[PDB]
Amino acid sequence: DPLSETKCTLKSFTVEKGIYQTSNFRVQPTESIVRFPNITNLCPFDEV
Amino acid sequence: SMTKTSVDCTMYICGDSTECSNLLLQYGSFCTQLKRALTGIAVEQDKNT
Repeated sequence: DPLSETKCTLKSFTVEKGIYQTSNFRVQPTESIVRFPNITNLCPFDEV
Repeated sequence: SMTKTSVDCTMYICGDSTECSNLLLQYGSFCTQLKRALTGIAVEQDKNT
């Protein structure tokens, strides 16, 4: 729990009143998207 | 007072990279020193005002 993280980062079983920065919040990418030019100028294979 | 800044080592030195996490941990407690120093500066700015 966050209090135990505070205890570990302070290395003391009793933490005094205050605010202590324990860890770092981070959001990781949920998805991966790849995009390329839409226009596909079809080479004249069908024509030949 | 100045700008009340703070720095995250594990994101600054490398971003999405997680191998740098392990490579940095072996370096030691430099980043604990950095965070303590910057937090001291921030609290000092609050005290200055």
